[PDB]
Amino acid sequence: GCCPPCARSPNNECSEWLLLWCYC
Repeated sequence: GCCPPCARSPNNECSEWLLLWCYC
């Protein structure tokens, strides 16, 4: 479902792969 707030963390570039975890 909707990934935990990961992309809001500038230190955590997870936003790259996070798109597979969530898009909502």
